[PDB]
Amino acid sequence: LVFFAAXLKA
Amino acid sequence: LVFFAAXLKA
Amino acid sequence: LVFFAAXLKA
Amino acid sequence: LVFFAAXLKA
Repeated sequence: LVFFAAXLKA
Repeated sequence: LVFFAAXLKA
Repeated sequence: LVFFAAXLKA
Repeated sequence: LVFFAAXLKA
């Protein structure tokens, strides 16, 4: 999973 | 939250 | 996968 | 990122 909310887990 | 995992929750 | 960073794919 | 998939990366 790519996540951003201001920064991978995919 | 902006996410991508294959597409806003922020 | 349950995810949160501000919101399931598990 | 707070996550749970059974346990922070944020």
